Amino acid sequence: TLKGKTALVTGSTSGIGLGIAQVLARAGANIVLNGFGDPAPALAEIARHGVKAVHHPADLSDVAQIEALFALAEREFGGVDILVNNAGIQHVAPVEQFPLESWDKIIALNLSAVFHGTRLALPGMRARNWGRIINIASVHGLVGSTGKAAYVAAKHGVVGLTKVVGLETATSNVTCNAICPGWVLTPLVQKQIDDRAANGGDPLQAQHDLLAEKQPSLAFVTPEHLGELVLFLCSEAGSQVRGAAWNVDGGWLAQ
Amino acid sequence: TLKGKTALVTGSTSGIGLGIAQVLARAGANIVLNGFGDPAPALAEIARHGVKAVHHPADLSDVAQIEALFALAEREFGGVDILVNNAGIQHVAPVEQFPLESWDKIIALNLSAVFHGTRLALPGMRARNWGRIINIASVHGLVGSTGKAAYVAAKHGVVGLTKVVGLETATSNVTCNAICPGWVLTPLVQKQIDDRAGDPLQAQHDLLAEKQPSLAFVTPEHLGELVLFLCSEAGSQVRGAAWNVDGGWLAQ
Amino acid sequence: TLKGKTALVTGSTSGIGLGIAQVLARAGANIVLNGFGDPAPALAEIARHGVKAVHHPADLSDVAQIEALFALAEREFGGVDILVNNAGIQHVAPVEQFPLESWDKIIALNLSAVFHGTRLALPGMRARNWGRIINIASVHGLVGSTGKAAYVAAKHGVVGLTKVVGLETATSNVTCNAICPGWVLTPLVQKQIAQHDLLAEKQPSLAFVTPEHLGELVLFLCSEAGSQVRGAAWNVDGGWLAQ
Amino acid sequence: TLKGKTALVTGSTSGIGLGIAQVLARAGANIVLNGFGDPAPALAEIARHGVKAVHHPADLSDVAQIEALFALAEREFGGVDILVNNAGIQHVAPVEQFPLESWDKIIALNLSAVFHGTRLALPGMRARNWGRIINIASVHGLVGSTGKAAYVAAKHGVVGLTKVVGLETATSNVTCNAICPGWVLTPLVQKQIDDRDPLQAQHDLLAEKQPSLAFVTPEHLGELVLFLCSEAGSQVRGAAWNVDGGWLAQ
Ligand SMILES: NC(=O)c1ccc[n+]([C@@H]2O[C@H](COP(=O)([O-])OP(=O)(O)OC[C@H]3O[C@@H](n4cnc5c(N)ncnc54)[C@H](O)[C@@H]3O)[C@@H](O)[C@H]2O)c1
Ligand SMILES: NC(=O)c1ccc[n+]([C@@H]2O[C@H](COP(=O)([O-])OP(=O)(O)OC[C@H]3O[C@@H](n4cnc5c(N)ncnc54)[C@H](O)[C@@H]3O)[C@@H](O)[C@H]2O)c1
Repeated sequence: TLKGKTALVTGSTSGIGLGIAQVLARAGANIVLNGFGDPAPALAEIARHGVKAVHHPADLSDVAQIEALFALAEREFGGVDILVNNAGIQHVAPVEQFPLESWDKIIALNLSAVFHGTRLALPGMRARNWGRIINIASVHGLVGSTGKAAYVAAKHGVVGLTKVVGLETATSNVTCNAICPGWVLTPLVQKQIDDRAANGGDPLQAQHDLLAEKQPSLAFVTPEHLGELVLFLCSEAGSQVRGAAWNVDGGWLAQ
Repeated sequence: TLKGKTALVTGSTSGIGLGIAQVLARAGANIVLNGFGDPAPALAEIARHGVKAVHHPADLSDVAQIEALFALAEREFGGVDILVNNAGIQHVAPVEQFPLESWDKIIALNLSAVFHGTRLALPGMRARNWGRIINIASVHGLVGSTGKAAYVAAKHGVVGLTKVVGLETATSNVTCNAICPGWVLTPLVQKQIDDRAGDPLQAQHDLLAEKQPSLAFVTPEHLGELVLFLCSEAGSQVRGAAWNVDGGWLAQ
Repeated sequence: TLKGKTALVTGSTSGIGLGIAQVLARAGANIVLNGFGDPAPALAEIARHGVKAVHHPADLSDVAQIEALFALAEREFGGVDILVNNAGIQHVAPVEQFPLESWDKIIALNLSAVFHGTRLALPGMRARNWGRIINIASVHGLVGSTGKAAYVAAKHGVVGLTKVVGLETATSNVTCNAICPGWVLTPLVQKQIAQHDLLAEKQPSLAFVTPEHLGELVLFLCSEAGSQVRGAAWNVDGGWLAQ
Repeated sequence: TLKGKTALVTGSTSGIGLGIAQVLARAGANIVLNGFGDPAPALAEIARHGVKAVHHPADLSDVAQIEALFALAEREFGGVDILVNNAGIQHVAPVEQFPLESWDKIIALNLSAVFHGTRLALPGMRARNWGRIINIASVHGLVGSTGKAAYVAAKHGVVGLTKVVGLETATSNVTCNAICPGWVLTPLVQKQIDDRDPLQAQHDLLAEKQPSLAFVTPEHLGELVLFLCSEAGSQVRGAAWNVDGGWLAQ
């Protein structure tokens, strides 16, 4: 189904990114992995699927490090057919305590890296007259939360960016869309659970409450489910999906 | 995949609903077809996928004929697991010259049929702890165009109603969502095109340019495959959403 | 600033209706009032402003009675310059337990009436080269809540209709917009109700919007500065749509 | 209306910010002007109204200069009651040709500056138990256009940011909202028109995006901000109100 294609998923070392990479590997795509931490588990999980993978540790804060990432993709697999711009970080604090460099570093990773990713993958997709660009935004690309100045700004930014690219690619076989998940139980969310449990004391309760306050299904979204959505978007049935931000969020945006 | 599930698609004797019912039949759902006209073609298109199908000709602005249509599904299949509220009716006029017969029918078929189909389907989906309600709304559930007062109101209402049902069923394995298509290649839109003694592609361009940046049609089959996706487990936490497939229509 | 203009405000015997009516009448507009319950309190309040107050009790779920409300405006005044489509009800029930007549009634009042008002007022506004049609929709014309199948559908419809009319009138001096309030403290809210409980879940400011706020925004849309606000749906809501 | 108040408008030596300043001065607000060029026709346009105006030329892509802007407001006025984040820069190119310094700079001025003005203005607004923060975003906070990657990302970022701050202040007498204009008749735009029948050129220009074929004016915008500033704006929180001649309706 994706046999012949090369997907690059940024921040695929854990979480959502690793789940999406796994689902694309299962569909037959060769895989360029990226992110910090030990790359071994991710590479192991991908190789189970019978598909080739490499990993580059590029810090996407750093535009030159993004360029080296894409160039390893060029050299190892010939180019990127599917780019999933997923790598992202979170920092919680009132707007007037919001650390100036967390502001900077969230805009860097969560927004600018998405543009740099796009600008580097897009010429080869247009040349090859097929491509998919999927940006992992968030419900926070559509609405705010308290404490999330930087991330909401960045995510909104991605949603808008998605529109521009989806529009500029419209007359080609390249599409660009965003997936806006609600809560997924990854390290990035566990951190928030831990912080909420810090005073008081039940991590399981803090978990429920985190979820209950925003997410009426009371159930987390799974990386696999988001990987299957990406796969959807990569099919022919996604050919006229362009510039869209599709939420998978257990009701978060419905209210 | 959908073996053992019953799907009811309204407006499915031709065009969109037919295209969607076909994808669900191929996935292994039994089908309740519905609509005006000779039901023979659509029933034959479904049967060759090795699935059972029946048809009811319910006029969807008549509550009774809707209740008749659901009684059929009940009495053939035990009820509906997958409900696709799909309705074809458009009328174009400036609002002050918009005929009242047209406003009422458009509201009845495009909006109120969705509430009736829903209230009739949902007790069964809850009891069975699994259901999918998928509402085929439109880009015009999210923006306006000139001359389309009734249509835009109805489709916007569907997108709102989707969110209520979506929230109401959120703690269950029943979900409700809307798909919001731009220009879709229908038999009627095709007619409009081959209306040309001499180049059908430029016809298509001229049609789509204003609203649809891709200059290319969404197909009934692209829509069927998204229905199908919404019905997979990867659809489980898609709730109260309104997903556009529109060639870029809503991106500008 | 609206002297010698006529405003017809639906559902203006009471509440948001009456408070919008007051602001317009204060600004100098003659007022056609509407609704149930007894209009003398309303008529004395709008006339306290020294502007002609005239009332019709039409049930707007009835098309013929909407036309008789307008016929009055036409005969007292030579027609409507400002249309405020405000009349609205509510029923709370889960969709599968939602009464069929409540669904039909909420659709007719909360949506169809707005179109009927619109199609009745607009020709006179085009002909006289100036008009405002302002729809009181709701937060629920942008997001849903549980129990509000009919209401959410009707107010989303109003928001979409507003777009169509906003676009159709975009090359004239007539504009058409919606205001989308959150919780206002009114009998039809105090129904739902202490109050910092009903507010807490939905409205982060934990404070009510007032009909006077809403009336002032109406005046703003009626002014020269609303001249290029068209087909918009502007929320007044304590943060409800921000999250 | 605003006698006793201080309004800081960024990008106010012409165009939109100046229109907005003039409307706030007419209402009685003291006025801190910011922006490039000669400040004199602007400082005198506000003096017409009998309020105090000071100008600071800060480059809002430089955080140190944003902070000196707020320091100056502090010293001359005791702080900002009304903050209007208006300054905006633009560059048009397809995404894959989008110049990297142009991406950085658009994000800096049209997005990051809004963060910085906010975090500086808000402590004082809170302390005094009253404030308004109004971000002039764009319809490009809500939709995209071709060629505008950076401008659209930034203005979206503004609209999201505005939601967050309108939520974090929701239980206070500080509100934060966005105004999203379509095409505004600004000196750059006026020179676009001049270069192209003035009225045909206007219509040829607005036809695609703005149904009314007519401009939003700086004046109209000023009057909205004044409205956001009244008591009837008190429960408007985290909103993005479009003024666009029908741009977002379609
Ligand atoms: N979990 C959620 O609820 C949620 C919801 C919506 C959107 N998202 C988005 O999902 C994305 C992935 O998040 P997650 O929850 O899987 O988080 P995660 O922390 O589990 O993983 C983040 C991934 O990004 C990598 N990464 C971190 N900084 C990097 C950098 N500078 N350069 C390159 N790679 C880097 C990490 O090594 C890791 O692979 C993020 O954009 C987040 O914004 C998450
Ligand atoms: N109340 C809120 O929290 C709030 C929030 C968002 C939107 N709104 C909207 O504001 C509008 C006014 O509601 P409100 O709070 O003042 O409620 P209200 O019940 O206090 O006033 C409603 C008015 O409409 C009139 N009316 C009722 N049914 C009518 C009918 N059948 N035909 C003609 N007139 C009729 C009533 O007689 C009354 O004068 C509604 O459309 C409502 O949806 C209110």
